[PDB]
Amino acid sequence: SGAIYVGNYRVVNRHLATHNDWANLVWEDSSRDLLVSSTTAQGCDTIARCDCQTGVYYCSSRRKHYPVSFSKPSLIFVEASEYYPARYQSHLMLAVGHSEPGDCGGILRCQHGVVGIVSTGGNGLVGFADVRDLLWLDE
Ligand SMILES: NC(=O)[C@H]1CCCN(C(=O)Cc2ccc(F)c(F)c2Br)C1
Ligand SMILES: [Zn+2]
Repeated sequence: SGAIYVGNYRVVNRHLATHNDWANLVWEDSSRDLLVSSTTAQGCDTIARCDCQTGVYYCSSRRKHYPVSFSKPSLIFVEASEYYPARYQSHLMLAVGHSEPGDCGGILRCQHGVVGIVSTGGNGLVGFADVRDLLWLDE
């Protein structure tokens, strides 16, 4: 689990969004596994607007942060799960690192701010949903 709180927005994995997230919906995209809802309190996070390919992410299954080298946001095949049919997920960045079910929502950050959140994993890989192109989160 996990979320990004920026301005008056909360960014979460679409498959983990709550009844409250859907009742306060701003935008969602099933092909990206993202959902953004509105908040009454001002957020704690700031968003990176960069092309970094290295960063540090939080891994809840190890209660630890790990450094990673990750690919540019791209279209990647994701096998069927109880949350989605087999499909191509867009704006996804892969890296070698630990992840297991429960790790979605962990934040990836570079020196410029928040880059994205854990969205996929397995086999010694971890996938992050990029949020750097969502310029409206800042305004
Ligand atoms: N973005 C998706 O389609 C997600 C939806 C939930 C299910 N997805 C997973 O990847 C679950 C998973 C499996 C094995 C792992 F080792 C792991 F870390 C994770 Br997270 C795809
Ligand atoms: Zn950066």
